[PDB]
Amino acid sequence: AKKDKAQQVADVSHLLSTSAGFVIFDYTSMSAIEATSIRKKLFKNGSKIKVIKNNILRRALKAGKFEGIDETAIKGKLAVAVGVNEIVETLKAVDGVVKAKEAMNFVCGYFDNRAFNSADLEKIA
Amino acid sequence: IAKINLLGGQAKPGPALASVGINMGEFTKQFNEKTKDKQGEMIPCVITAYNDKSFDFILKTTPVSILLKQAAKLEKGAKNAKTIVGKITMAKAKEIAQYKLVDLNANTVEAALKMVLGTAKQMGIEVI
Amino acid sequence: MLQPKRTKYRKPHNVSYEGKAKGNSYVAFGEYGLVATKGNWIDARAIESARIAISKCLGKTGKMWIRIFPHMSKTKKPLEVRMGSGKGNPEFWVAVVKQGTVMFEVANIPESQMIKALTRAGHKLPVTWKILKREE
Amino acid sequence: MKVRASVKPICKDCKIIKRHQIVRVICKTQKHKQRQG
Amino acid sequence: KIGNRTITLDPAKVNLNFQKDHIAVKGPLGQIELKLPPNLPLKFELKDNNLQITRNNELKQSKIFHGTYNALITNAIIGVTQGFEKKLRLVGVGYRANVEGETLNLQLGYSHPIKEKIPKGLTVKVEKNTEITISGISKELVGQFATEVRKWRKPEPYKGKGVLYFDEVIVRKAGK
RNA sequence: ACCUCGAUGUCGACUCAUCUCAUCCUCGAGCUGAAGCAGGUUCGAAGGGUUCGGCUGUUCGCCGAUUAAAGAGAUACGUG
RNA sequence: UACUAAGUGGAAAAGGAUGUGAAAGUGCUAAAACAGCAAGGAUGUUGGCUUAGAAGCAGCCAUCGUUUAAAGAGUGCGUAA
Ligand SMILES: [K+]
Ligand SMILES: [Mg+2]
Ligand SMILES: [Zn+2]
Repeated sequence: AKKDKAQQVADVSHLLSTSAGFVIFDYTSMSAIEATSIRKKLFKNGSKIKVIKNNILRRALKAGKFEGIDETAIKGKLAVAVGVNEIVETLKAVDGVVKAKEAMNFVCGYFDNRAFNSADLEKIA
Repeated sequence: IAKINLLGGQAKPGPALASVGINMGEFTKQFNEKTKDKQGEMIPCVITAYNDKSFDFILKTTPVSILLKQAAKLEKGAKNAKTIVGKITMAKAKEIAQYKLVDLNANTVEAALKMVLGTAKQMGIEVI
Repeated sequence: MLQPKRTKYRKPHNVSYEGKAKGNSYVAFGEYGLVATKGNWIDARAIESARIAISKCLGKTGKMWIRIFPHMSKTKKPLEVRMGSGKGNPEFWVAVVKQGTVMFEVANIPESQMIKALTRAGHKLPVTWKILKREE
Repeated sequence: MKVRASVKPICKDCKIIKRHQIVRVICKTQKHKQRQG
Repeated sequence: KIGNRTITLDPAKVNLNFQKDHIAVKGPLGQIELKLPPNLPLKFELKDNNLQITRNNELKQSKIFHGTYNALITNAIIGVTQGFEKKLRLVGVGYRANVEGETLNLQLGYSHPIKEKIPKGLTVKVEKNTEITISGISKELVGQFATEVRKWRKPEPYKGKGVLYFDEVIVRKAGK
């Protein structure tokens, strides 16, 4: 329904308004065990990793008042990692998770209200 | 990757992993090492196959729902689910779920209970 | 084989089926029924074939109601005989089926399975069948 | 080739086409070819 | 739909000139000619580094042409800019292939000698004795010659032997 | 029981064949519980060919030995 | 003024069919639809009957919980397991 979609956008927008990290990742080459393994490593219950469709992400980021973050979610498969408080460890966790696996892309995101690029992910990790 | 149910007390008569380029003589000692804590049981083992003929192995628990027969006190469950032959306390299910944790991919102990609850119902056992 | 146990008069007038289904117009016991769109005579043998088809494809869950019945007999003169000099013996019984009589009907089993059962039935009957559902 | 008065798909992938005004069926398993209606 | 598809005619060496009943498409590999029939209901207009074409009406055959000439234009463009090729694995025991001048000759289980004349614009190559690589400019001719080679000894399921097209999984029937 | 009784000659064989295809062979193709050989069935095809003998009034048939095969039918159950 | 592509019209059925036209509603649709293309499509489980060999697949008895965006004691194919 229009109402169901609005609720999903509003909930996501509200979550992005209190996040300390939003990091965009291609979901390519991620196995079912890998999906449970990455979440399990993210151990502490303050972080989430979810495959989210672009249209939801875009509306949610737009209403959370984010800008220039469109490129991370532009024309690509887009899982999201969003953590709370000490956000640096979450980036290292996902960075060592790909490296352990065959491959995975790490597009970029926002750290503590600041845009970073794909190349800057290694710096944080 | 070829999974096999190699017995824990014995590993020596055999060839279906020999076409993988596995050096059988070097790994038979390893199967009888870590498995010696659970001798007399048939332990499943995952076998990854690296290109360089290196190999690393992961042992697993004895198959699920076999333990449910022991907790129920009855050698075999009903052939018909509506026929409630046996009953098991929820506290006894906690003891069973903990054993399976290494095999189970369950996120929580409370979820690990729920996974075993779908196995107890297969035997027709009441959850009390 | 459906057959009246005993009848009063052994050789009656043939009943023309050219009508619009006096009686049995509508399905009355199940959810789906088989209707005819061209009146005809279907004998006891065809009712048997249709019944066994429905039963075989129905499984051990549902129920089938047969609405028509071969009340009327019918004669057939023996072969290689001149005409006249009597009326031939009765041979086979037949149920008159006017256009639009819900003759078979099923119950207590999924939808698609009933539709398939009815289609498997109506291919034995000569009448151009059709599928009707109970009203409400 | 099966020539039959009534042609209906037998497999999941046996599609139905109409070639030269004649309805036919094609399956990856060649046992299912049909023709003439 | 393919009728409403935006062709990107790259202005490197590919030029397109529409006459009343012919289209001439030229590129780095070799000029291609398309023989359109009269009463064509499509209106072909081209832009710089783009092409869009539309039909006048909604008639059925017009709707078919709207797609099929778009497809032919795209295939002609891609052929004249890159060229097509087909690849045939000649699999068997005493089978082999080779070229002699314009004629590709073949040895199969036949007691009869096998030769075949290659048409213009198609070049075959036998890089290995059990491989044929047929290179052309239009899909139609390369496919035609591929099947003219293949007709001679079709594959079998009992043993995979045949003029198998590369990467085709012939089914298996096991006889004893 | 409609023409034919102020006559339309009837079985089988002989001679001569003619035509149809729902094909026996020859020919082309598919599917196969088709490895090969040989087949089973289906599709198209009627150009041509399609045995000799014993017994029987014979057709039909049973049997022998052949052949690539020894077709089913029609033509007043063709043809005095 | 529409309909027909079949020489229908200019013989005929049970039955089969993405032929084409008309009308009626119903469902998704530019917070991206349908097809196709790029990823994944798991653990309990090798539940047990038992077959030298049947462990998702020769068949048979219950035929569900669990990790997540997703998962069928597995859609079907294909394995002496
Ligand atoms: K007379
Ligand atoms: Mg005379
Ligand atoms: Zn099929």
